[PDB]
Amino acid sequence: ARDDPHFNFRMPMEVREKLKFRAEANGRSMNSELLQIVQDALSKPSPVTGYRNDAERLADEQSELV
Amino acid sequence: ARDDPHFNFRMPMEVREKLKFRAEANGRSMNSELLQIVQDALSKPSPVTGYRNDAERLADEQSELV
Repeated sequence: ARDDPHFNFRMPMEVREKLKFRAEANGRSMNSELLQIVQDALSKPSPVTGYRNDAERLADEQSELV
Repeated sequence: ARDDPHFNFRMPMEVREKLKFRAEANGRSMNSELLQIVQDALSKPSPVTGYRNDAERLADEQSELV
């Protein structure tokens, strides 16, 4: 669609229990929690801000593991 | 049998350009990359080495319930 695209995620049993618990366990609803952890995971700050860190690791261990 | 379940994820243009430019931009193919960061995202650390954290960053998990 090229402005808000759909794709199938679509995940092995423990990732979609871990990502959907992280949602239903904690308080986001995975198109919510997947987005707020994913916009978290590779775009980082909601403004507190005592936040500089290895989320520079899901960086260099997804992408120097790869 | 369901040991890999669907949803349609579904992302505003910035998250699917930043999840997919990561991916490369597109060689390791976001069902592939989204999984291999997401498996990185809710299931690292490695004790530094590299690395500890999303600390701080899944404290931005607290933020998005905060």
